Amino acid sequence: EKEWVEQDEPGVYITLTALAGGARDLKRVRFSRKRFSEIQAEQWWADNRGRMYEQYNVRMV
Amino acid sequence: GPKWVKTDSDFIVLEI
Repeated sequence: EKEWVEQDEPGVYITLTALAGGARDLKRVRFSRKRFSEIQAEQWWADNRGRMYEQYNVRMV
Repeated sequence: GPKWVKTDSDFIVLEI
C-alpha cells in the first residue's frame, strides 16, 4: 500500500495509506525538530490524539 | 502502542 504525507499543521506531518474507503490508515506522525522539542511533540500528541483517533484509523496496539 | 523514535536529527517520529 503506497504511503503519502500530509501536513496536519506546520511542522506536523502525518503519513497515511488507503484502507477500506473510510478513514485513512495512520502510519506515523513526524514532528519537525525546527519547530518541536521532544517535550512539545509529546504534548502535541497528548492534546491532539483524541481528534486523530476519530479523523484517522489508528492501530492502538 | 505507538512508539517514539528519537534517532533522526530532522524529525521526531511517533511510529504507530
